[PDB]
Amino acid sequence: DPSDRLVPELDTIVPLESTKAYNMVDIIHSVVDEREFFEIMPNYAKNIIVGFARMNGRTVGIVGNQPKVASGCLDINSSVKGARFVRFCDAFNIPLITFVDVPGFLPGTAQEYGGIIRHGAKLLYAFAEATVPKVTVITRKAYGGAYDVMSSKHLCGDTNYAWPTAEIAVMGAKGAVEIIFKGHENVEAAQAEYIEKFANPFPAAVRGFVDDIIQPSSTRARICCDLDVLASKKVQRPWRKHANIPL
Amino acid sequence: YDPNEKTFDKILVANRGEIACRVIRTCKKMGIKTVAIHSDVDASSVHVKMADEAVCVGPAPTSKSYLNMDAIMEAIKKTRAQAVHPGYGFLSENKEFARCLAAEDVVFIGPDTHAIQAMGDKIESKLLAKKAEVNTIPGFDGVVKDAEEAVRIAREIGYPVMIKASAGGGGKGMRIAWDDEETRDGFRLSSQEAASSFGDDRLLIEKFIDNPRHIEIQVLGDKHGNALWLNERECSIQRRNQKVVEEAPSIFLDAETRRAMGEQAVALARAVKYSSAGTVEFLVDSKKNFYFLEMNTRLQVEHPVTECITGLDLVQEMIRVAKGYPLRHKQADIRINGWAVECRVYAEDPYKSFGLPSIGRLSQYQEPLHLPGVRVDSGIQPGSDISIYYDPMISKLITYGSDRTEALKRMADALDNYVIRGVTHNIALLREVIINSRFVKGDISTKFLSDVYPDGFKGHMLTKSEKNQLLAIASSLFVAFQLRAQHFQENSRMPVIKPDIANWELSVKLHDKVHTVVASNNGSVFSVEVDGSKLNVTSTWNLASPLLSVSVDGTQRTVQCLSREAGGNMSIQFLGTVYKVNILTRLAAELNKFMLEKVTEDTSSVLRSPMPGVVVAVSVKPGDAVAEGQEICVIEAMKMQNSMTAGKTGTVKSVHCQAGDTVGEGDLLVELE
Amino acid sequence: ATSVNERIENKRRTALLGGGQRRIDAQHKRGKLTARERISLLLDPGSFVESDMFVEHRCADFGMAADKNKFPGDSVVTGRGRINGRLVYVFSQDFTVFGGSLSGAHAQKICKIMDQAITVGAPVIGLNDSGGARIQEGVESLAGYADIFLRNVTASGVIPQISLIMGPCAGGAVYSPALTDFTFMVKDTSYLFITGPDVVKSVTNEDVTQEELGGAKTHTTMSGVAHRAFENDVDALCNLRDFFNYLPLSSQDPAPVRECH
Ligand SMILES: CCC(=O)SCCNC(=O)CCNC(=O)[C@H](O)C(C)(C)COP(=O)(O)OP(=O)(O)OC[C@H]1O[C@@H](n2cnc3c(N)ncnc32)[C@H](O)[C@@H]1OP(=O)(O)O
Ligand SMILES: Nc1ncnc2c1ncn2[C@@H]1O[C@H](COP(=O)(O)OP(=O)(O)OP(=O)(O)O)[C@@H](O)[C@H]1O
Ligand SMILES: *C(=O)CCCC[C@@H]1SC[C@@H]2NC(=O)N[C@@H]21
Ligand SMILES: [Mg+2]
Repeated sequence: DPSDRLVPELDTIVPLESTKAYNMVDIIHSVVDEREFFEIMPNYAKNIIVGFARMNGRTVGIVGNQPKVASGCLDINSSVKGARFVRFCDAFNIPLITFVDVPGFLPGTAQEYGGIIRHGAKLLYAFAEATVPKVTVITRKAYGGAYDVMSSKHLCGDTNYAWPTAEIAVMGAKGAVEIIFKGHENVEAAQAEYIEKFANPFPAAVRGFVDDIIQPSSTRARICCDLDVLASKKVQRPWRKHANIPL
Repeated sequence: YDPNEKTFDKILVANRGEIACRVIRTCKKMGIKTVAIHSDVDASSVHVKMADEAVCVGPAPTSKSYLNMDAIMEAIKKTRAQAVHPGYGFLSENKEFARCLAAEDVVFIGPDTHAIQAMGDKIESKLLAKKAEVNTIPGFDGVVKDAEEAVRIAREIGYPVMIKASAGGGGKGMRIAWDDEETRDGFRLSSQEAASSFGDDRLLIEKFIDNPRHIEIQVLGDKHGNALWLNERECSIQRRNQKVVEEAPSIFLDAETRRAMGEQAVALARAVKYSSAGTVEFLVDSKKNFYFLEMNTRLQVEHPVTECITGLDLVQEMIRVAKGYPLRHKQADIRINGWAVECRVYAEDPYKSFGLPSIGRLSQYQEPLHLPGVRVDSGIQPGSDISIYYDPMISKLITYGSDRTEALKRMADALDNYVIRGVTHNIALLREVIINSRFVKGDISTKFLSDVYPDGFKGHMLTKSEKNQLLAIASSLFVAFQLRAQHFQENSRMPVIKPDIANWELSVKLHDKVHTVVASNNGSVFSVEVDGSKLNVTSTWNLASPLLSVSVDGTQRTVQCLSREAGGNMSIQFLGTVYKVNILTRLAAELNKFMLEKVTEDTSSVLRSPMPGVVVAVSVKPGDAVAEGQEICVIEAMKMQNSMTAGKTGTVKSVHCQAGDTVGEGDLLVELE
Repeated sequence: ATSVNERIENKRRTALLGGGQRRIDAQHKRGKLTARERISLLLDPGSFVESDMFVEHRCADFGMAADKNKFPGDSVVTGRGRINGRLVYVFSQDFTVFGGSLSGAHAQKICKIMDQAITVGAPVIGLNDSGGARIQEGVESLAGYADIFLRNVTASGVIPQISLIMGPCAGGAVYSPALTDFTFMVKDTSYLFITGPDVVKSVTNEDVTQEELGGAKTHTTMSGVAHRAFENDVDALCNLRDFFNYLPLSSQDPAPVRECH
């Protein structure tokens, strides 16, 4: 399986409308070698996908959001499921690849009463603690603290990419517009301007928060090249017996 | 292809799919700016990107996207294109579209309105054909009004009776009555759905031809009163009265009968005063007697197969004729060159009624362009999806050769090297058709699939030698995968020592039989003993390529490995048909005998909604005979609508949840058993 | 004659008063102190040394380039001090300035003191009162949160980190307290929730008040997020000093030993 194999089938996989969903497993299968993917916990916390694949013959751990289930929202179960897999992959020198399409964290009274804060902190911890190479591709959505907990550039990530359909924002257009303009009574034009300016991957690009806005066809090739270079990555951290996981 | 002659500056293509791509390609090769139309869904189709300019026309459904006439008028208004080409279907056979475009300034590539109206209804068509001194199918002039009149007419027109519906298409309102009671009740029922189907409420009772061969004649005309016949074509292998495999020359027809049919077609075209490309369809019995039946006032779908034997670009001729120039070729310039055969690749399952339309998205798609004598017409690319709003057409595969056998061999090779992953196609049925003994001999008819597969398409029945070759290839592939699994990189801390196993003893379960296989490797060559029969399989063993070429005992074969599992299951496409095999090691096969075969409850009835939100709509209703794998009750979310599907197969028990249901992390939903 | 001397005094007087006297009074009517009062109560008398006092936020969108939208210090007070003679680094979030919402400069100051603390080997105490990320600021609010999270994770197991929620903390402001070693809340005035009750009603269609969604009682009796709750701010800070007296000053140090009777 050549490392520079193109995947044109991904050029239109993300629907134009933000209301329709897609299967991230199709993206994973297209990107990886021989379309072979060993999924971990395939029937539990299905709004996140974790598994083992191979890129250019090298074992890679893959974590991604599943827009089919819960629209990709993070919750307690998905947070723990992703966190333990990421920690294992870090502990045994396995590169991580992340596919990001996340609207935020699942709301509700049950999530708060169950301690969603602790488990979201678990996933954020696991991603920030990793010293193995990390590659991230944002497909459609990255809103709020969720965007930060999905291996952003700012958690000492290595390479971050955005598809042309990606969008990075503090929060949704409606809430941002209603909170910026409390008493403007011109929500139409304000929302139009906000979605024209900040509903696209350019605000994160101009600040350098993503390396490039890549075409979806080149994804696999790009990733392979990165995994060739970051194979010798070494970082140094302060000494400690161990750390305090938010468990 | 001389660009010196003045030609239309811009043509709007009012179509979609493979024909739009074809006309855009032939316009680009002729140095003409092209403008394409599309719906919202087909915003990234091949023809849109290949065309110079694109115009969105409407929503997804065809009734508001490509059948929306005023949208086409406004599109041509802004685009100010000189001409419009309708391809086939859609608006190619609508008088009022042609009239309204020709009113202001727009020239139409095709026939005139009066010609379409004349050959638009079967009554006038048959009347003028009789006036055109050509052979016509026996029958009663006019349309019968009462069943008593129909059964009275059936007495003197032959005991076999057939009923057809006036106008329309797609083989609707058509069937056969054999008895007087059959005649009367069939006429009553046909009158019953006459209004529902087309609304003409006009029916035809006449004689049914037994063992018919459908033979097409390609006629070309201009505005200077010149008509030519471009040989013939044979379109007989049909299911649901729709052609799938068709051949440029017909072995049945000799020179004299072909000349007679061509002259009759030219005379009919002159009588109707045709001034473009068209096709005239005849039915031929076993006695070389041809009866006229309808002619198409548009480009034919199977036109490319007759271009290879003649070397003429039909769309180029249509464009030049619409410009006004006369034909540059005489009847002596029309000749048969070689042979040509072409098949239609659909997105349908050939194991159900010889094809049932299916939907999906193409994950992988590769066409066999590199093979000799192969041409592909398709508007499909990797990532395209087969919707429910359009024809399930995927591709048209054309092959040409010096004679029939070479064309058939090239077509079989092309079908073996053609990669489609994401949907289900009918390539198995096509490759069975092209290698059938009757088809090779040529004793075919419109009832080919009805009697060749009386019980329906069952797949490919493979002989003992083919079964041995398939088992050998599967075993060699299994061993090659196992051997590739052992090739790590050097560790220098814990060295890896490869196992010294020399012979692999395998148990291979195929269909309902278990075979014992002994496989040995000698580098790039595998010696495989299947039940005491020795075979030698050699290949490059590239396990990542979708197509694998192997050689079994000198016989070259091309197979695909669609699926593979650690448990031994593997699906391999061999000779165009997908076989499922289970390969285990001998020890694992022995141990498998202790595994209790488990029953499946198969009562998934508690599938929940993902989000604790509310419902937005209900897709289905209790008891709608929907099984599994389709929308039941879609959900709304903070952003994304949840395409909630069904559970187990069967008939939906009940749907209770209504739009706007406040749910606490999940929702009881569709129930099956 | 130069006016560069009265500019410093004017900016100092603006910095101490924060978001204005009216907002100080509004904070007081809710039963809450200010950030500087909290710092004064927490630390030893006359030991607080402030850093980044004059820092101003560098956002220039949605009309925040105006003078009226500029507050020196920018909604956080950071520095170092002594508790019973032992060094500590501290930040307190000012709810008066833009609702304590985090911006580029807010995160910059917090990251600065955290870096100093990990360099010398002293703990960090954070008094949290923040409305989330500054919406008008943009994506660099997310960047500041991510920087703070990265420094929280890096320092874990190196220096102790204490969090005390003093007011309503929402949005992404709930993950830094979760990543620290210990977390305390104040009853009836402190909250912790990712999503507010209004959005929950929009989504879950469940009528829940802020107190019963993210209150101190919820997080100390049925959630497992907070470790203890205190009656008011004064009691909370006295208990915080008492608790801080227990911990080793760094992971390189042994467990503290005090005189015993
Ligand atoms: C990273 C993830 C995110 O972006 S979360 C963003 C949403 N955060 C929220 O707190 C929701 C909106 N805020 C509120 O509902 C309440 O003000 C909160 C902060 C929860 C506490 O309630 P309460 O004690 O009544 O405060 P308040 O209504 O008096 O408001 C005072 C001023 O504070 C401001 N504020 C608060 N948060 C932000 C913020 N993230 N961005 C910008 N401004 C914020 C408010 O604008 C408000 O302004 P004003 O002085 O009332 O005119
Ligand atoms: N009179 C007939 N006797 C026997 N078979 C017939 C007869 N008329 C039609 N058929 C069968 O039906 C096929 C086409 O039927 P028909 O002309 O009704 O279909 P259609 O949908 O109008 O087709 P077209 O694409 O030519 O407009 C023929 O190729 C033949 O197989
Ligand atoms: C779609 O989800 C619009 C974005 C709203 C984000 C919601 S609200 C605040 C919570 N914080 C977060 O990261 N997701 C939640
Ligand atoms: Mg017909």
